[PDB]
Amino acid sequence: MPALVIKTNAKFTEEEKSKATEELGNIVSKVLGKPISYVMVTLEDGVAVRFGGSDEKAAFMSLMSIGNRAVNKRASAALTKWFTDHGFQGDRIYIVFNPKSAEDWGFNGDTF
Amino acid sequence: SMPALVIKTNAKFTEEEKSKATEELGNIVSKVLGKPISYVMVTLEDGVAVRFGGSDEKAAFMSLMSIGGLNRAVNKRASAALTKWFTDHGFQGDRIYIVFNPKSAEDWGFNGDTF
Amino acid sequence: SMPALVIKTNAKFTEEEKSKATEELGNIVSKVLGKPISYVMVTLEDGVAVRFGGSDEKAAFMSLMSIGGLNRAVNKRASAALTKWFTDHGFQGDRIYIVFNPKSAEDWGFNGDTF
Repeated sequence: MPALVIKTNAKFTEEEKSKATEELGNIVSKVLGKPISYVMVTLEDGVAVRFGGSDEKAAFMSLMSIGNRAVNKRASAALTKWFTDHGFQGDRIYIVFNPKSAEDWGFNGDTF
Repeated sequence: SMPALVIKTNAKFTEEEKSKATEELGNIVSKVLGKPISYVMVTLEDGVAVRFGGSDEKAAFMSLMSIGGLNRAVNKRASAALTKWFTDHGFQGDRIYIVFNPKSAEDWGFNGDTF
Repeated sequence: SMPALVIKTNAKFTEEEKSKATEELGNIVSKVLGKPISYVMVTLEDGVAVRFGGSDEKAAFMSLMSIGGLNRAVNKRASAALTKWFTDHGFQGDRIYIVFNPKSAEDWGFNGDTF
């Protein structure tokens, strides 16, 4: 099951945040080959961000999935496109990939 | 060697409710991990936009980091005890997400020094 | 080789204090890590419920991610330099908790591409 954690200094409305987690979650499902059921998306807006010395609009992202280099390039491009289509500049978008193991994952009070 | 629990959720808590939660969740981590009750760092972020399984219904994402001390047996006990806290406080156990991140001694800092 | 610093704290900052803080803390990361400020990313979330050592007194949790470039030798200088900022800005040094998490080149993304 993949997880996407997003921090940004942009301010979103509740409607914008709800739509965003839906669209970004659907992007993760398509690129990663998992059903939408397994996708967890977290969005924290209005956090103080400084990237390259500037506090201009920016976004930081971490993607955790239970089990590569090929997919990460594809994931990087698809997630960035959403932000560039919503007022962001592609050089202010930052993604970190952290794949994890089954025993290090919990759900419904049990591991895998 | 103090473990850390980082919690993000879309539920809305009052200030008193957040205060009780960090104490209770922290005490749970300490008991299961065999660490003293005090020696535990807990972070709780409420009111964050969360979507799990397509739904933005009440959900919680958690990361538990400990320098070692996270084998498969302990993780199952911690997952169960933490989930019990959430199911006892209005959550559904299938909306609770836990990640375990074992780490190294040189990769952990406290009081300006690593271990 | 861009570094990333993620900060959670229960202290309350004005917008100006947060703005000064991301600049000062970022410059520290650039200094300790030997990288230019152009490649440095800093995120600061204040007013999060934090309990460290049983107390909800002012405390801070930090994660520092760098593509390699993190031996224990740097980790101690980074831990000390980062802690000094907090002890100089109203925090107690034994309430400051830092995680170092080096990641691999294939595990890092920017501008739609990995390294």
